[PDB]
Amino acid sequence: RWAWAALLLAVAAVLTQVVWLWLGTQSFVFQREEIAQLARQYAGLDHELAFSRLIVELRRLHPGHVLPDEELQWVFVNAGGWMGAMCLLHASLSEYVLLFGTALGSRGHSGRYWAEISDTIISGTFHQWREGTTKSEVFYPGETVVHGPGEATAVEWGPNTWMVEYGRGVIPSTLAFALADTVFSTQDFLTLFYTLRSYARGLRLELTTYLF
Amino acid sequence: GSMQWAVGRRWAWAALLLAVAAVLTQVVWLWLGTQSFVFQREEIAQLARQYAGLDHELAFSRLIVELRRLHPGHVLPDEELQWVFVNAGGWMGAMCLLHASLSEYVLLFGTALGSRGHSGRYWAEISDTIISGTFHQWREGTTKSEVFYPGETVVHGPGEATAVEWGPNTWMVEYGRGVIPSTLAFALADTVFSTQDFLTLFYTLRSYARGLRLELTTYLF
Amino acid sequence: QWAVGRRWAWAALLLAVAAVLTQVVWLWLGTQSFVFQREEIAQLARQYAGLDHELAFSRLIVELRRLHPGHVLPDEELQWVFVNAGGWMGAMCLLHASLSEYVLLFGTALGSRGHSGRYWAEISDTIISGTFHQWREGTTKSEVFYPGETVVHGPGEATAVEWGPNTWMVEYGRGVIPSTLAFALADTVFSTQDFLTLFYTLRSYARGLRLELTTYLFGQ
Ligand SMILES: O=C(CCCN1CCC(O)(c2ccc(Cl)cc2)CC1)c1ccc(F)cc1
Ligand SMILES: O=C(CCCN1CCC(O)(c2ccc(Cl)cc2)CC1)c1ccc(F)cc1
Ligand SMILES: O=C(CCCN1CCC(O)(c2ccc(Cl)cc2)CC1)c1ccc(F)cc1
Repeated sequence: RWAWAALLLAVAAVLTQVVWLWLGTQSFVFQREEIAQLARQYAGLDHELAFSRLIVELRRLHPGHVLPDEELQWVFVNAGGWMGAMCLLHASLSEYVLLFGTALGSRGHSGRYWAEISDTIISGTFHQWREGTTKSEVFYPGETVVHGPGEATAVEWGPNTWMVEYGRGVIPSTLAFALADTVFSTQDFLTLFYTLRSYARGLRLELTTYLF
Repeated sequence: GSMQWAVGRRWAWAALLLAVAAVLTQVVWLWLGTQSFVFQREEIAQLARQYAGLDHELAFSRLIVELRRLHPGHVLPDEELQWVFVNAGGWMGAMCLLHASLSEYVLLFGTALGSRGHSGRYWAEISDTIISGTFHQWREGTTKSEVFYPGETVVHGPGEATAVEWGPNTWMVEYGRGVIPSTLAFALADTVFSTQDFLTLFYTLRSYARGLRLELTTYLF
Repeated sequence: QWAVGRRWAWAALLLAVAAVLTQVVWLWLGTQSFVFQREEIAQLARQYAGLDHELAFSRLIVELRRLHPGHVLPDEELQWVFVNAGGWMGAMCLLHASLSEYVLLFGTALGSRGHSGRYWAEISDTIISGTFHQWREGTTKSEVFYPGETVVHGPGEATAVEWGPNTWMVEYGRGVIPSTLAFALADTVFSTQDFLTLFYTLRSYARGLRLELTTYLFGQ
């Protein structure tokens, strides 16, 4: 039975080599500049119509990578002491696209992610206070603010602020932050389930499109 | 030779046991049909809408007086009235509990600084009648918010979730019907995981205990 | 010579340990010394309020190092680190920290609101710039504080605090400092999950403790 462990580790090594080669040779569906430009073109419109136009355009530019209307749902998000709402359009293990915002405004922690985030503002204001600094910057509709991996900032969204977000990195690690206040502050298990279901629907779509 | 009108005593005993079993299992159900709420659903709102024109101090005092006059033995006395902090859903305010049962509660809530956060999903229906200030509500699934001013009442259905914002110096009365302990579970989340203010935990639990003691001593006398 | 009961000598040793512990606690309270006076940090920081908060912080650090050498962290150990607690978020820079005392620069460029925290310690805060809204427990009114003023937070008191944009202050705290650090990391653990900030805060406290120990044993 000593060779059974050798066979198990051999199969495991070949499988891990497959996984490594696949993770290495994977391309990305979206480009940061693509999402940024699509969101900047629609910043002048009201956020409802801008969301609609951007979703239609994303669907026509990358078919099979945008959730259908039957699976689009606004879901609240409580994290880092702030509260907003998001609608997920695309979600994989390495990429995500969503619409985020708040009609009341909010303030809190940006989150320390293993990913690169890009928020292009459709309406409102985005105040960012970078770590180690004593001043804050402000971003207005049409501008794009980037969150590098391992960075943490303080964030402040003014009333009626809405943006398009494109994240790229270790996506399953970000759920730990985005659901922290849902577990320990709001105890909103229904919203937790809705978020997990949106993520799973995005994964399902990506898998079926990759398999055809 | 047995008369067809007689009844065996053991069968009669067992049949009376079955009869009391059925009668008890039937009248236990009617307890959920004879449910009596101490306050009407819109009574608290129509009561507080009258004192909205005054400052919150005098308004609270006169409303407490009138509520004691209307429902004697159902409002906590001046000895047990206490302002305690409430940290929940990422917002912070203060409450003063006037009535508390396992299915109903009434309190004076508000904030002198303003706050924002998550309303919470309760197994209960909440009603907030504004005495002073502003109340901003952002319902789930929408991308817009509504504002409520003194005199108006905001109704929060069971299972609903909204984002909320209280401006500076907002004060309201509040009435709630449903599983009150489940809502107390939410009202103490940030007190445990954010503020660590165990004295506030003790204060809120003591207010609830005083309300329950008053509701039980009124039922017995 | 005679014997003592199994419960007799037990209660006798209980009383002996009680006497020893009580008199030792009293002896420790008698020998308690504080590096900074109760109103020293506030008086010193009020002199720099109104200036640019950067210039004020630099001059205050220089002055504190001049007045108490060996009790202020060196430049290579000063670091701005975020703090998330009671629903509010800001940034701190620790200048002095032991088991009984601490001195820091606190503030936020965005403003925040939350729970002050209930401590076993007396905490004074002298505003360098910005605004400080306070709401005391049991009241329905709030008091505003402007630069130059000092807000005192007594042991066991709990208030609702609000900092306006670009609010910066100097803070001196005296009491059970570990119990205040416990509150200082609540949201960092259960809300932000920023383990790097947790490490930074604990490392700053450890550096303050190390400096205090070295100066106590070797005299700065
Ligand atoms: O919703 C999220 C979490 C992103 C929050 N999202 C990132 C950080 C943010 O706070 C930010 C701060 C500073 C900067 Cl510079 C840029 C972005 C904006 C909001 C999510 C995560 C996983 C998932 F499957 C679905 C949704
Ligand atoms: O703390 C509470 C619950 C009331 C919170 N109180 C109601 C919900 C609230 O979040 C709300 C938001 C929006 C709307 Cl529309 C209505 C109500 C505002 C604060 C409590 C009170 C007494 C008790 F024994 C146990 C718990
Ligand atoms: O404990 C802390 C974090 C200070 C937060 N610090 C708490 C009190 C504060 O929140 C406050 C509230 C109300 C009032 Cl009135 C005044 C001050 C201000 C900020 C610490 C930091 C470094 C260290 F090495 C040891 C301990």
